[PDB]
Amino acid sequence: KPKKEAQRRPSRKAKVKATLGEFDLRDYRNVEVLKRFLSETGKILPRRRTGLSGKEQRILAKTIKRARILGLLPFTEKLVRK
Amino acid sequence: KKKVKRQVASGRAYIHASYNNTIVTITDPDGNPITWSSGGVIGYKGSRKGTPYAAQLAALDAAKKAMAYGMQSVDVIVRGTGAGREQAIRALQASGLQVKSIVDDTPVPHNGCRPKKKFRKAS
Amino acid sequence: ARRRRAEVRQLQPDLVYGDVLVTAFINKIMRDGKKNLAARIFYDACKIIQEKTGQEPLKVFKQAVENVKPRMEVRSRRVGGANYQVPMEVSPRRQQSLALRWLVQAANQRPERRAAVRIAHELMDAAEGKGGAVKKKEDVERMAEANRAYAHYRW
RNA sequence: UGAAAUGCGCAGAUACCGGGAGGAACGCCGAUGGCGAAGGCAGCCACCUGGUCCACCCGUGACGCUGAGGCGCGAAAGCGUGGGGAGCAAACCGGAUUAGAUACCCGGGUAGUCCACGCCCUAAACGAUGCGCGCUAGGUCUCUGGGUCUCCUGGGGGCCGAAGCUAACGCGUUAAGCGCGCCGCCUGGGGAGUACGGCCGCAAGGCUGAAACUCAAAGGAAUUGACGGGGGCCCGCACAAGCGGUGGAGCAU
Ligand SMILES: [Mg+2]
Ligand SMILES: [Mg+2]
Ligand SMILES: [Mg+2]
Ligand SMILES: [Mg+2]
Ligand SMILES: [Mg+2]
Ligand SMILES: [Mg+2]
Ligand SMILES: [Mg+2]
Ligand SMILES: [Mg+2]
Ligand SMILES: [Mg+2]
Ligand SMILES: [Mg+2]
Ligand SMILES: [Mg+2]
Ligand SMILES: [Mg+2]
Ligand SMILES: [Mg+2]
Ligand SMILES: [Mg+2]
Ligand SMILES: [Mg+2]
Ligand SMILES: [Mg+2]
Ligand SMILES: [Mg+2]
Ligand SMILES: [Mg+2]
Ligand SMILES: [Mg+2]
Repeated sequence: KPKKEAQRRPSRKAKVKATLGEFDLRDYRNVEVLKRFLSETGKILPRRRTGLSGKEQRILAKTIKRARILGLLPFTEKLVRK
Repeated sequence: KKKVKRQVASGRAYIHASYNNTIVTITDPDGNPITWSSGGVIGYKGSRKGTPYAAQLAALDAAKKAMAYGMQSVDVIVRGTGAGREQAIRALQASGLQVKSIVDDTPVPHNGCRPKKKFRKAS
Repeated sequence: ARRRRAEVRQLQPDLVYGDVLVTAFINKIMRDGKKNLAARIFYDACKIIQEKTGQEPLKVFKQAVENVKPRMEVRSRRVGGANYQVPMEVSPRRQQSLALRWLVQAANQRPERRAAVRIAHELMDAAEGKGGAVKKKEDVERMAEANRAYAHYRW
């Protein structure tokens, strides 16, 4: 946008590093890793970001939730600046 | 003591903005409040309380009256969705109050409580 | 004037001073298009200023205007709901406009029974931060040292 | 709030901090997605349970498709008994707008929305398109299993399109194409989904459902145009900026 549309995303391809490397998706403890799959707030990021497929996120999510109940990961965190 | 001129030097600056009025607040580093002003506190009675001035102006009185207890630097805390955001802030950034941090904490129900008819659609 | 933005016509410099603003002012005093009459009036009024004042006539004029020129206005708009004031900076093309216009008005507003007198003096009154002329620049730039609520425009 | 007012606040409200009770829904993921016969169904967890797709070709051996009547399921609302009742909100109470407002706006508020069992059964219950099966170009995106795996083969969801179809819009291997089986249903509008009879319901009502009479139409899609308190673009002293004037008086016409 404005004359950019800012929606030009050439199917990524070779996605940098695919966001990390080799980390389960049903780890109801492995925070260290999960902490990255969340916006400034415990707001699970969309597909647009991260770098996951169908069944995957269905899991990542199903997990992050299982994590919050363990008090490991956050539901909603405050915003700095702006 | 009498009315006691208490020194605080630092505290909070909660700001509530919405389609109706803008309430700024000053508090101690432990939540406890010191002094709050608003749009109402200064003339402005009707929709003039949601007037962006309702931000700064109040967000000056919060300051002035808040510098009287020392406070030189404050940690801002925005809330609500409407107008007056940042203004109340900038207002403090010229008020004489150094601004430590600016944070947002607007409370959005993870879907609970049926909103009033007045609220329902969006797109 | 939809597009093209009309182009500011430029007058011919003065004959006794050769400096735009002079004519421009001259012009504002004029009525029914009479130059000469209106001309004498300014030149007359320019004379009366070398006496009642030692300062050259031009400097009294030019320095009486800049004290008039407004630097802010209030172009109303419809933020919806009501008719807001909305104040803005004065394009330097306009300041002059109002400025001189103002003078000539306030002038005629005064008591004296003349043309020059009315003019010379209020000029002079203007070169000291005084006069019904300057009075208006004040009542103006005041309705604009604050504005009035455009928060829906967030930015 | 368009402005407001009712309303709540010095028995100190709002705004901020801490703690406690309660009900309801359940953010972001989440989608152009998924599953289900439909209604419908999303915090997480476990358990009990349905359906379904694929790979293997292993077992039965036509055992199949449809389905009048029957029976069961069936949003919301409503009904009965009992509980619960945070927010919301018919009726109703006030506030305001209006020429008048038993309305749009505003502040409260009961049934209700909630759960249990029982009842109701309707719906733009719509894909407005019965079920099953065989046949007829592709391309593109997407969910899910197999795969010698960014390519081919199966199931499901969208898009665009061959032939063909269609009154047109459109549909087009998720056919509204080509065919076969079976089932429901239509046979001009209004009167009527009304009247009567019957069945059903605690009731509200529901299903079945006419005619007299009356009108030459009711109607579907698309074309041109006009119109919109629809939209984008765009001109004209049309507005604005500005100068003079008219509306006042005497007179003239
Ligand atoms: Mg206060
Ligand atoms: Mg208005
Ligand atoms: Mg199972
Ligand atoms: Mg059957
Ligand atoms: Mg119900
Ligand atoms: Mg009940
Ligand atoms: Mg109550
Ligand atoms: Mg039909
Ligand atoms: Mg294989
Ligand atoms: Mg398919
Ligand atoms: Mg097509
Ligand atoms: Mg064709
Ligand atoms: Mg009926
Ligand atoms: Mg009967
Ligand atoms: Mg019809
Ligand atoms: Mg039609
Ligand atoms: Mg012209
Ligand atoms: Mg005009
Ligand atoms: Mg007249």
